[PDB]
Amino acid sequence: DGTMTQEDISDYVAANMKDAISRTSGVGDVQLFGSQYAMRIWMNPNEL
Amino acid sequence: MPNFFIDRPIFAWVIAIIIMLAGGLAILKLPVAQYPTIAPPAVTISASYPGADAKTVQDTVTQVIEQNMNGIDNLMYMSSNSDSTGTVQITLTFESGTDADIAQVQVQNKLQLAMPLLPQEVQQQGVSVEKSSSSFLMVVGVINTDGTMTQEDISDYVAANMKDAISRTSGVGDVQLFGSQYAMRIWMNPNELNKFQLTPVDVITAIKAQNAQVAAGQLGGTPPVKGQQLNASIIAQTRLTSTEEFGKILLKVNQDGSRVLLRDVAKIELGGENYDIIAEFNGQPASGLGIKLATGANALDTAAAIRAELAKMEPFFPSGLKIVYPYDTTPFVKISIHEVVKTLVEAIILVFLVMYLFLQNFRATLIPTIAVPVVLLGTFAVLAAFGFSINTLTMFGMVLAIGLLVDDAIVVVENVERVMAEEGLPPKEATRKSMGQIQGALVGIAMVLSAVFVPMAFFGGSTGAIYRQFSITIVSAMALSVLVALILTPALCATMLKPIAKGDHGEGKKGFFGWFNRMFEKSTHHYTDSVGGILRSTGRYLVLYLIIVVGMAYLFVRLPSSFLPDEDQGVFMTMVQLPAGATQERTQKVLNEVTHYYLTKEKNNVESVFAVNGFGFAGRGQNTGIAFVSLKDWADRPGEENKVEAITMRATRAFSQIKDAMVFAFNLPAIVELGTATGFDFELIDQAGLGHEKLTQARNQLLAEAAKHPDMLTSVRPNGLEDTPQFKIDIDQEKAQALGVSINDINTTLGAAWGGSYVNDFIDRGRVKKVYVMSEAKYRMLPDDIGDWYVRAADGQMVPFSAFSSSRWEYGSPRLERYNGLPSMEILGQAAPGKSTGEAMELMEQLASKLPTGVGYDWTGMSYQERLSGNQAPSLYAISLIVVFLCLAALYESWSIPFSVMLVVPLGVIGALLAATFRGLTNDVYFQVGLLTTIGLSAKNAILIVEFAKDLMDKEGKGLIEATLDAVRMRLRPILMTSLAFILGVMPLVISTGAGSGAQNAVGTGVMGGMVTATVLAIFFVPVFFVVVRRRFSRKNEDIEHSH
Ligand SMILES: CCCCCCCCCCCCO[C@@H]1O[C@H](CO)[C@@H](O[C@H]2O[C@H](CO)[C@@H](O)[C@H](O)[C@H]2O)[C@H](O)[C@H]1O
Ligand SMILES: CCCCCCCCCCCCO[C@@H]1O[C@H](CO)[C@@H](O[C@H]2O[C@H](CO)[C@@H](O)[C@H](O)[C@H]2O)[C@H](O)[C@H]1O
Ligand SMILES: CCCCCCCCCCCCO[C@@H]1O[C@H](CO)[C@@H](O[C@H]2O[C@H](CO)[C@@H](O)[C@H](O)[C@H]2O)[C@H](O)[C@H]1O
Ligand SMILES: CCCCCCCCCCCCO[C@@H]1O[C@H](CO)[C@@H](O[C@H]2O[C@H](CO)[C@@H](O)[C@H](O)[C@H]2O)[C@H](O)[C@H]1O
Ligand SMILES: CCCCCCCCCC
Ligand SMILES: CCCCCCCC
Ligand SMILES: CCCCCCCC
Ligand SMILES: CCCCCC
Repeated sequence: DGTMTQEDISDYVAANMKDAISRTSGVGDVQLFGSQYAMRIWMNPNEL
Repeated sequence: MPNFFIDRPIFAWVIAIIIMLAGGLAILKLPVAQYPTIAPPAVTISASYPGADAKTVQDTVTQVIEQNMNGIDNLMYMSSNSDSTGTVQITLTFESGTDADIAQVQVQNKLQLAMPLLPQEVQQQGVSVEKSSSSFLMVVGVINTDGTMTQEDISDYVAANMKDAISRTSGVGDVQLFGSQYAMRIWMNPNELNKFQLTPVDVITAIKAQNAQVAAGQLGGTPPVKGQQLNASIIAQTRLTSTEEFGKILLKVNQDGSRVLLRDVAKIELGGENYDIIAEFNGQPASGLGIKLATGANALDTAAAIRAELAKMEPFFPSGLKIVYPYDTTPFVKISIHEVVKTLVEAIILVFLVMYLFLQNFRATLIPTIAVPVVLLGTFAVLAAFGFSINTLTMFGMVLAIGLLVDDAIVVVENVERVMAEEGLPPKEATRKSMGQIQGALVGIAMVLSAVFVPMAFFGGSTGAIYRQFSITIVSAMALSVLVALILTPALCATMLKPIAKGDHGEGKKGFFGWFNRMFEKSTHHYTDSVGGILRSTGRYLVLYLIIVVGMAYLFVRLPSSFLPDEDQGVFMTMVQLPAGATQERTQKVLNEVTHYYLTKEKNNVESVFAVNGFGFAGRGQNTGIAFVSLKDWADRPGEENKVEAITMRATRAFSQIKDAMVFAFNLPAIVELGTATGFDFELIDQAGLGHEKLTQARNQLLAEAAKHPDMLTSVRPNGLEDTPQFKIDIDQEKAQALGVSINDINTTLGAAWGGSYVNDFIDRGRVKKVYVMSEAKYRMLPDDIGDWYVRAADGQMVPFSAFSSSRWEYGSPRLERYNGLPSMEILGQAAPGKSTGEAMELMEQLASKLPTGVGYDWTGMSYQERLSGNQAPSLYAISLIVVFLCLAALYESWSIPFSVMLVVPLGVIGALLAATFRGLTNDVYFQVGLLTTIGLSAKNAILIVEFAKDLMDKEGKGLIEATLDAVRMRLRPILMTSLAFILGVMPLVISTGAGSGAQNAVGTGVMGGMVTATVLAIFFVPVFFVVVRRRFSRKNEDIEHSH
C-alpha cells in the first residue's frame, strides 16, 4: 500500500517477528534479510 | 511347567525365593517419591541491579537477555518480571521429558552472549542460572535458644557457615536465605562530607585504594641472579578485616595537616548486604534456608543429604544456636507411602483369615497366602527393571493387584480341592488333573486382562504418566501371578494339601467349621435351585439388566470428575501481599496478626509458624511476606474441622478482615504444575509497542467486562502490582556544564547515597564478603534530603543537588511483566460454579477480541496444556472393549459367546458409582483404576463360569441348562472366597484416617461397592447371559441334552 519502505519493513520484521520465530518449535537459526533500525547519528566533519 | 514342578517342589521354592530376593533388593535401592515426575522442567535466570527501578531493570537487563534467548530446543514459553527491588527473574519452561542439564547449558550459552552487554554493577552481583522446582522442598530454620544472637547475627551465621555446603548438595536446585549475609557498611553523612569538601566518589575511590589486596612478587624471585640466597614472598596491602580498619581509611589531609578519616564522614558497621528479609519462628528472631529441589531430583534422597550435611555443622555452632524444622514436604511422602505398606500387610492377614474360614487347614490357607508376597516382591523387581519408582500410584497398584493375585491362587487351590472331593484322588494326582483343566484358562485370562489395563498406559500428556504407573504395575503383577500359579502353587498344593476323601465336604466336622460347612453346602443347593428357576424365566431379568445399565448411566453422568485428591500433608503456606508503596513496618504488622492467629486460635492444630517479612512468591519487596505453617501430627487432628482444608478456610476468613492487605492461607495441590482444577492463567500482551499505560487500560477494560459475567467467571484478577508514586529528578545538563560538575559524579553521588554501591570485598573472620557504601538512613528518607547532597565541581566548589536539578511526582510500575519477550500482564481467574474451564476460557477469548488495537493474549501454565485437548477415555476404552472381545473370541473359538462374559461389566460399575456417589467422592484417578480392577475380577469370574459350562457341553455331552447349573455351582465357592478376601482386604482403606487417607478412601470405597454388586449380581446374571446368548446365536441342534 506504499506506506513502508524496505528499511521500514526490515525494522518491523526485526523488531516484531524475528525473535518469536527464532523461539518457534524446530527453528534452529534465523537470518534477517535486512537490518533492524538503530538511532543513526550521521556526523559532518566540517560542522564538527 | 506344572507337572515338572509338582515333582520338583524344591526347585519351585528356589524360584519363588530368588524372585523374593530380587524384589527385596529392588525395594532397598528403588527411589521413593509421591508421584512420577510430570512437571515441565523450568530454567530460571536471576539478576540484580542494586538501586534500580523496574523500568531501568527491564530496559537495561531483561530485554537484553530476552533478545538473546533463541535457538533453544524444546522451549514452550518464556516469562519475566523486572521489579523496583532491582531484581529480574526470567523463566524458561520446557517440554516434559526435556533433559534439564542440556536446557540449562543451552540457556547459559545464550546468556553469555548477553553478559558483556549488561551493566557492570549487574555482572558484579552475579547472575545465576538455575534448574529447580518453583516451590520449596523445605525450609530449614535457625534460632538461638539463649537469645544471645539477633536476627541479623543468626542470618549472617547461616549465610557464612551453612548456606554454601547446602547449596552444593546434589539435588538442591536453589537456596534462598531468609535474611542476609553481613557486609561492611559505610553509612555516609552528607553534612560531614560537604564539610570536608568530599563526595561519595572520593569515598569509593579511597576504599578501593586502601582496602586492596596487591600482588607484589618475591625477593630472589625467578629468574634470579647467580648466587642468590634469599627467596621470600613480598606482602603489601591486604584486605581490611574490621570496622576499626575501615574507619581509619585516610580520605585526605587538610591544609593544616589535620587528617580526615572515613569514620569522620560515615558510621561504620557490620550489617546486611540488604535489609529486606526478616524472619521469625513462632514469634522469635530467626533465619533459615528455603530449599528448592533441582529438576528431576529425588525429594527424599535430597532431604536426607541436606540433613546429613546439617548434622556435620551442628557440633560447631555458637552457644544457643539451634536448627528447627518449620516446613518440610517430605515427611508426608514417607508416611503416606508407609501407610499403604501397612494396608498391604493387613490385606494379606485378612486374606489369610478368609482362606482359613473356607480351607479350614493352616497348611492349605498358607498356599494362596505365600503366593501374594512372592508375586508382589517380584513386581518390585520388574519395576526396577523398567526404571519405575516406588510411589503412591505404584503402591496402590500393588494393593489393587492383591485381588487379582489371590484369585489366581484360590482358583488353583480350590479347583484341586473340589477334585479331591469329587473323586477322592490323592493330592499329587489331583493337582495334575486340576492344573490340566484350568491352566489353559489362567493363561488366556491374563491375556484378556492385559487388554483392560494396558490401554491406560497410552493416555496422553501429564495425565498419562499417572495412569501408566498403575498399568505397568498391575500387568507385571498379573504376569508374575500366572508364572507363580504355574510353578509354585501346583508344587505347594501337591505337597501341603490334605487328602480329601471322595464325598467329604467337612460336614463330619464338629464345632464351627462343621456348622459353617453344612450351611454352605445347603446354601449352595439353594443357589442352584434359584438359578434353575431364573433360567426357566429370563425375559424379566434382561429387563432388570437394562434397569441396572440405565441406572449406571444415570449415576455416571452425575458423578463429577476430578484428577487426584488434595491431601492434608501437615503443612501449608499463607501469602501476604500489601499494595506497592507499603512499608516493611506495615507488612510486619500484618504478619504479626497472621502469626498471632495461628498461635492463639489454632493452638490445637498448629505446631509452628515461620514467617518471613520481605519475601513472597514475587519475590522480594517491602510490601510482601509469607508464613510457612507446620501442623501437629494427623493423629492429634481428628475430624474434618482439623484438617488443612478447614483450617486454611477458617484462616482466610479471619484474615479477610485485615485492612489494606491481601492475606490468604491455602493448601498446596497434589501437583501444582496441574494447578487449581478450575483456574485459568491468562496473558494479556502488548503486540504493537503500545506501552505500559495503554496495556493497563486494556487490562482494566477486560477486568471490568469480566466482572459482568459472574454466571461464567469468578475472581478474574491481575497477578501483578499497581503503579505507584515515584520521584522524578531531572538533571540539568546545561547547568551542570556551567558549574563544571560532571554527570558521572552527579549520578554516582545520587546512586551511591540513595541506592547504595557495592565497592569491593573484604575478609570477615576468614570469609570473603562485600563492602557497601550508602547514605545513613536519616539522610535518604525525605524528598528535601536530596538538596543536602553536594558534588564537587572542577574548580573545587561544592554544589548542592538543588542547583542543577528539578523534581516532580509521577506514577510508574514497581513490577513490569513480559511474556515471550513482549510486555504483558498476567490475569488469573476461574470458572464459576457449574461452568467448565473451557467455557470460561472461550469467554475470556471473546472479551479479549473486543480490546483496543494492538492488544493480544495467550494462555500459559495450567491453561497451556490444555489444548492439547481432553477426553481420550472413550476412544481408548473403546479399543480396550474390542481387544477384550477379540481375546475372548479366540479363547472360546466363537464370535458370540464372548458377549456372555462382557455383559457383566456394568454389574461392578453400578456398585462403584453407588458407593462413590454415596460417600461424596469424585470420578478421579483412583476411582477409575479401582473400577478396572473390579471389572477385571468379575470378567475373570464370568470367564471361568462359561468356560466350565461350555466344556461340560463340549467334552461331556451335558445339555445347556444342566451344564450352566453345574458350572455355576462349581464356581460359587471360589468366587465367594475371592470376593470376601478382597472386600475385607480393602476395608482398612475405606476406613482410613490420617496421612494419605484421601487417596486411600478413594481407592477403597469404589472397589468395595463394585465388588459387592459385582459378586451378588454376577452369580445370578452370568448364567443368564450364557443361556440367552447360547440360544440366540445357535443353529438348530439341541438344546437337549445330547451325547456324545
Ligand atoms: C494387622 C497389622 C497392621 C500393621 C502391620 C505392620 C506391617 C509393616 C509396617 C511398616 C511400615 C510403616 O508402618 C506404619 O507406618 C506409619 C508411619 O510412621 C505409622 O503410622 C502412624 O501412626 C499414627 C497414626 O496411625 C500416625 O499419625 C503417625 O504419623 C505414624 O506413626 C505406624 O506406626 C507404622 O506402623
Ligand atoms: C508382603 C510383601 C510385599 C510388600 C512389601 C513392600 C514394601 C515397600 C517399601 C517402600 C518404602 C521403603 O523405602 C526404602 O526402605 C529401605 C529400608 O531401610 C531403605 O534402605 C536403607 O536402609 C537399609 C538399612 O537399614 C540399607 O540397606 C540401605 O542402604 C538404605 O538406603 C531405603 O533407602 C528406602 O527408600
Ligand atoms: C501378534 C499380536 C497379537 C497376539 C495374539 C493375541 C492372543 C489372544 C488370545 C487370548 C486367549 C487365548 O486362550 C487360549 O485359547 C485356546 C483355544 O480355546 C485354549 O486352548 C485350549 O482350549 C480349547 C477350547 O476349550 C481347546 O480346543 C484347546 O485344545 C485347548 O488347548 C487355550 O487353553 C487358551 O489359553
Ligand atoms: C471392557 C473392559 C473395559 C471397559 C471400560 C470401563 C472404564 C469406565 C471408566 C473410565 C473413566 C471415565 O471417566 C472419564 O475420564 C476422563 C479422563 O480420564 C474425564 O475427562 C475429563 O477430565 C479430565 C481431567 O484430567 C480432562 O482431561 C478431560 O479432558 C475431561 O473431559 C471424563 O470427565 C470422564 O468421563
Ligand atoms: C524362605 C522360606 C523357605 C520355605 C521352605 C519350604 C519348605 C518346603 C519344603 C518341601
Ligand atoms: C465387536 C462386534 C463383534 C460382532 C460379533 C458378531 C458375531 C456374530
Ligand atoms: C473387529 C471385528 C470382528 C468381527 C467379527 C465378525 C465375525 C462374524
Ligand atoms: C482429603 C482428606 C484429607 C485428610 C487426610 C489426612
